[PDB]
Amino acid sequence: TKVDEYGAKDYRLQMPLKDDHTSRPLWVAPDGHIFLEAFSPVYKYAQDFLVAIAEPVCRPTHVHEYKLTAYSLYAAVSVGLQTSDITEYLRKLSKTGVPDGIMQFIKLCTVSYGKVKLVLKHNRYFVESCHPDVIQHLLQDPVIRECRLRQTVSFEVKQEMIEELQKRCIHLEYPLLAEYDFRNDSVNPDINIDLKPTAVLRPYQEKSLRKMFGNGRARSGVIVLPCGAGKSLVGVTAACTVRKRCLVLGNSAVSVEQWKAQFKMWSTIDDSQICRFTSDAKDKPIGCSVAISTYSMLGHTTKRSWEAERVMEWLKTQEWGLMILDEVHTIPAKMFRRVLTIVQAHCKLGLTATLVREDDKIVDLNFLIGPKLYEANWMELQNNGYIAKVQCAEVWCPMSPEFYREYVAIKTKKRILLYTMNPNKFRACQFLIKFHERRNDKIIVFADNVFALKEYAIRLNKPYIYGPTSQGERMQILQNFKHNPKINTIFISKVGDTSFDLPEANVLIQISSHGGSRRQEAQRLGRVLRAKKGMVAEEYNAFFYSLVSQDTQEMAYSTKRQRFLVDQGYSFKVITKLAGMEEEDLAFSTKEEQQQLLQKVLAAT
Amino acid sequence: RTKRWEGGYERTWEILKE
Amino acid sequence: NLQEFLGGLSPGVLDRLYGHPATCLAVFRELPSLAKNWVMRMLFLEQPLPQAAVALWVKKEFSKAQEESTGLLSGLRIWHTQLLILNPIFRQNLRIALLGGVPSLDKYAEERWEVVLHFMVGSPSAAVSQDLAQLLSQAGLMKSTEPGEPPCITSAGFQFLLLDTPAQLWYFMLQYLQTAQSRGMDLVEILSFLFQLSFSDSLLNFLQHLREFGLVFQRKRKSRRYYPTRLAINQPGFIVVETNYRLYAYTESELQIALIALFSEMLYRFPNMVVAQVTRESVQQAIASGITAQQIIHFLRTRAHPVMLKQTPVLPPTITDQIRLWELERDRLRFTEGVLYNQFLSQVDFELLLAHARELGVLVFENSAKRLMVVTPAGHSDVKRFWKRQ
Amino acid sequence: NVLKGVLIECDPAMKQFLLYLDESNALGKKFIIQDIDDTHVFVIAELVNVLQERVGELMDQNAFSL
Repeated sequence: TKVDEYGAKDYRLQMPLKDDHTSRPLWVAPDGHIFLEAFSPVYKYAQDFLVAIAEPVCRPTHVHEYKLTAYSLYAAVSVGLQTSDITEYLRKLSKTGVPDGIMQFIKLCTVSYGKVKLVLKHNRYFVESCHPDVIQHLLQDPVIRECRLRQTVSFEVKQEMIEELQKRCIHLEYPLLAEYDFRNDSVNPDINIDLKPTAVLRPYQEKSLRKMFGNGRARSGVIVLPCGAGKSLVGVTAACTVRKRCLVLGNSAVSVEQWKAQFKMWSTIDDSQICRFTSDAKDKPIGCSVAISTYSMLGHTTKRSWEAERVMEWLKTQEWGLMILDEVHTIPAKMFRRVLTIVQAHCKLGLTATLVREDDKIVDLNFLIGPKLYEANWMELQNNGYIAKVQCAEVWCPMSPEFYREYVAIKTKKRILLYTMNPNKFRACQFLIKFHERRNDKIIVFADNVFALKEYAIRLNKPYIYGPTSQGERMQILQNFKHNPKINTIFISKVGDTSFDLPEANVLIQISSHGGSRRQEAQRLGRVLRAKKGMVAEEYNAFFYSLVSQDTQEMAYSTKRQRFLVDQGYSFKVITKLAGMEEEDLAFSTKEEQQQLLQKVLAAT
Repeated sequence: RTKRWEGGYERTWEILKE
Repeated sequence: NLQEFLGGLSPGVLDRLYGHPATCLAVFRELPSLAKNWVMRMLFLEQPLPQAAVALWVKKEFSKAQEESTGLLSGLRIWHTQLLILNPIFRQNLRIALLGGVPSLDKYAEERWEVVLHFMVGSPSAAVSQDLAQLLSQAGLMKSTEPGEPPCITSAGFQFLLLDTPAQLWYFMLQYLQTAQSRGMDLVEILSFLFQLSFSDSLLNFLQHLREFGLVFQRKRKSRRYYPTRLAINQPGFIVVETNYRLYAYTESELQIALIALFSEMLYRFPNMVVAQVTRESVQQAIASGITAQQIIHFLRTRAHPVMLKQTPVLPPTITDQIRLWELERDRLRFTEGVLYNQFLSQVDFELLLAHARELGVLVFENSAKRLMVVTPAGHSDVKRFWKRQ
Repeated sequence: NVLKGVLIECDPAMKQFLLYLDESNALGKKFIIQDIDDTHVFVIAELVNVLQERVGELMDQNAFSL
């Protein structure tokens, strides 16, 4: 609240300093921001405690940055950490005390939890509460009455208005409890699903699963893990532990196929007990319990086929012990979020690897599913070797004179097609691909503009893939990339970042970017995180190049796009010039070729 | 037959005392 | 350096400056490697010796040391060829110099220099001294232009501020001597005191200025005896740099926070720590003020916390490269005053004018294909006179 | 002939930006007296400060505000 002569806020008169400040490695700002030291001997204990009570926002190598909020404190209480149980240790760890503001915030957030519980039974959602005064003073506004369908006091609530009531309670200061007591539940018989000994659970996966199952009752929340970290394995383990009917929701055909494959591989459950509620192919969804389907199908708004209508009615009628949702970052979308209310589930677990978006709808996930239970430390995984170390780099390509002339001259938005296609970046990508091809490194080129992708691919006679590409040709190209030594590069379009199971690649070049999309950036980066059989963290075997054009909007987009990666800790090294480019022969070495490319770009319209 | 996760949170910091 | 300062002097001032008490020893210590040996050798000789002996008195290997030492001491004029006997006065003084004839102080020096730097920066609270203010203004690192308003800081001021304490103080004292000559204070008398430290009205004023700078402290209500501080004769870091352009500095003295804010955006200030961000805005603001990326990088490196010393390099390559690129972008467009030519009837005349401009140094850039060139306005008069002369 | 002013050297992209400026009369005048080379141009001395300000605005456009 107090501002120094500079931008930073003043806290000299706010909180004191502990005498043993050197011993205490923890800081506590009044706003809730906490700065932990990664060099302290008690760093591991401090990391565990701060991860338990707060969500990371920036975890560089030296000083980690966390911030705590109501959702994080509710998650702490869910895993069973009381207000004293957290605040006493926070004061002990803190080297400068705990401000009264944070003290009162923690007290209020902890006490305002568990008073209101939401439990669904016999397809009816009852808002139970041991304390009656909570309901007595919660029925002040008329929205609750119009919502409600027309000790331990409970009342039934309308299915459709659950989301509205929950978001209302979040700001009403009475969060709802979504804990599932699968251990004590006789209404829905347990499913015959077990985890085979073959599956191996990594320490971070076990920690995330523990945070989810803080107690005997499963907690509904979101667990963010890298795509290569085995989030599918974590979800399968969660379903197996729940031992009740599980509905997994993918985002595409590839996602549902991969989910079924993961289920069969890691769970002893028989093949016949798993169904694919997919329009392309179905396996009698009503027949078995464990189901894998898609947001599009479940939330489909237009006319429903007869068989799909029967399946949807069966799904609505039945109650699901677990609702797994992969790629939760798309949930807050209208149709996708409608699925949450369409289907009934005790706990809706969420898994993803890039929980970031521009529109401020990510905060809605906290109530749509639950608080962010776990968020894996990418740097720690890199050190442990679970994830391949990546030498993140941004190659700056000077824009050609003429191309810059038209780009600046035109105030329209042909620049997206223009700066994405310039001779300098073309030569840079050609030289980089040549260098990695002679180094036997697998290349996955990326480009949002299909026009630019096709031009580059024809000029380099490479197998570009894109949306309306035939499925058979797509599979053939992927198989050739994985097996045929003569080919070691594939030019994938935006379809690549959506969902796929691609072979591990040693390099990932990105000539063009869709925009300031942290989601796309992280999604494409996750492709090369696949750990090799015997690599090492310090070898930096994996490389990521994000080619950008100097003095163009692409620079702003790249800077706005690398925010999530830098927050994780990756250091994007800038490369102004590439050694050997002048000696190496590359296309567009004369003014004329650039001229024809510019003419084609202009005629593109 | 329950799993280790159902037991409870590890509470890794509880070991340290001052 | 002191070697430069002493080399930039005349023989008449040099021999006088070679005072008996200390100068012959202070200048001796300057002798890097070998000239010490030769000075000791021919300290006891009253007969000059041929130059060929000195030339051949060093082996073939490492002769460049011999030539450089001989040139340096010829510039110092310790001896004369006399045809290489040393100066009689220097010989006598050196023979007389060779068998012939605190914890609170360092803190005081630190505090005094810190308050001086606080005044140098726009600190509302600082020590007030009109003589110090005018001395800094005339030192070339500060300009007021309005006595009523406090003086501001010039471009050189920020560069001086970001320098390390040793070099900062040394340059400040160099400027002090240069301005002492201008104001009329005898240079030799004040200079000899500095040499004597490492072992009149003008003397009293000079000692007062040194005490204001914090190098000395009488401690006895300005008595004749003085106890020089450590800085008179001539530390761990505290900043931690992340990979996201974030600085965590364990700073309690406001001077360090001000120095960091000069080129970073401050976010939080804890009792024993402060958080800042190195953004384009702050870095380009510093560059426009006059700093260059080298000073910022050196400052962060010297004030580097022990935690980041283990990693090599200490400062992350991404941070260093980003700072350098930010400074470069500002000077992408290089401005240079000049005068253009047009309508060259014949290329022979243009080539002759180009040769003349190259000889005189007037030319700045030339274009043979377009038959044109650019000349600075200073050389514009010369080239115009040449054209008039035809 | 002899022409007064200043000479500015920059990368070809900035040179092309200056050419666009002079052609489109963004500053209202054809300040580019002549093009010394692909990376060098001549501009009137009086206009240089505002030209540099425009270049700074372009940098603001092409750089994100962290």
